[PDB]
Formats: sequence, structure tokens, C-alpha cells
Amino acid sequence: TSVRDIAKDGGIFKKILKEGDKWENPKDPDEVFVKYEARLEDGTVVSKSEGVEFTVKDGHLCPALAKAVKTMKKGEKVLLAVKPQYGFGEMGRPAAGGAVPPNASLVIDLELVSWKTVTEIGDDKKILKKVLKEXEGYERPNEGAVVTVKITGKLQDGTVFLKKGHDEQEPFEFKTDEEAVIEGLDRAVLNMKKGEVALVTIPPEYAYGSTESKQDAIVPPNSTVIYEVELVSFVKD
Repeated sequence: TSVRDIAKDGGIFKKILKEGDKWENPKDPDEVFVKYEARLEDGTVVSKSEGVEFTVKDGHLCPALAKAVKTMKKGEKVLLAVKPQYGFGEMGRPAAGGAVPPNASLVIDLELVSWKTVTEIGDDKKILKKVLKEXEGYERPNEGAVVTVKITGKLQDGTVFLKKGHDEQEPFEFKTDEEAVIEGLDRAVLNMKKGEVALVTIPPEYAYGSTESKQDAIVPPNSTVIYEVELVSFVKD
């Protein structure tokens, strides 16, 4: 059976119990959906989830999960043998939700169910585009394309402040790279395929900046905003 020293440390050994599908593994920015059960060597269950999502680079539970999933395929099911270095280290963890002793090793059953691919856009990497529905095939708006999109703009709490281009509205078309839209939407759309539906997280300097925007609700100055965007079609320049 396959067993990887994924940290190249003996720090984490991943043992494949069920092979996953395809060739793709998730990457740091992606949002993965996993289930797991994490135990001490004596079988004590310290944490468990029948399904939780996280951004790979932000981690979940302890360094070993994010390290592990970046090596896993869709549907892969594994048992991780984890040293305290990649677990809870010298501090261990107090009980509440399995206390983990200082310097304890863990044993973790982990299944990668699925994930959403997130692209970092801009020189900055500060614009995140998370694909909710893949578009069709290859080819993307270029600078000067005229694009038709449906968009909804929300604050990070869930407040919808903008809706444009939906089927019950007039169609919304813009030309890219003309400042026809906030810079984060302009750059996102150059990175999308026809039919793609994406969630775009956009910091203030690439959205409404330091002045309030009076929309369905006021976007407070300095807000990061999330656009859900569907690229309906485009005609490249």
C-alpha cells in the first residue's frame, strides 16, 4: 500500500486507503472540503468532522491537514501518522469540542471530498477568484473584449449591495480594460471562461476604495467586497 513522506521529514506519513480520481490536487489558495477523524495513538478521538471546508493555506486543525490535502486527489482517503511537529507541537491542545498532550503524535483518517479552485489575480495577488462553476473551453476575454456578465456584489457579512445583468434585468455588457468596472472585476473577467461562475474577493483599493458607495446598501469606505460573477459571453478584441 502507498505511504508518502509528504513532508520529507518522517513528520507526516500519508497512507492511501482509497485512491482518488483524476490528476488534480488542491493548491494553497483553494477551498477544500474534507472529512476526518483525528486520534491520539491510543485511539482517543480528539477531533472529527463529517465535512468541513477550509482554505488550504489557512489550514484546519493542525499543519498536517493542509500539507496532506495538497498531495491528495478527489475522493482520496488516507490515514496520516503525524509527529507533534506537524500536530500540536509542544503546547498540545486543551479539551472542549480530546485534549492533545504536548509532544503527542496523531493518527488522522482524512478524506478529500472536493474543492474549489481559487486563482490569485493581479501583480499584487490580492484579488481572489474562486470558481463555483467551470466554464467552457479555453479562451477568455482579452483586453478590449466586450463581455456580458451577471454580477452580484456583497459585503463579507452577507449583504447584497449590487445586482446587475441578471435575467430579470437589462443585460450588462462592458468593455474590459477601460475602467468600465472596478479594477477587481475588470481583472477577474480577463481570467474567466464563457459560462464560468466565480466568486471574486476584491480588497478596497481594487473596488470602491476610501469613499462610500451608495448602492442597495452603502458599501462602507475601505470594504473588501465579494462579487459573484457569471461570464455569459464575450467577443474578443
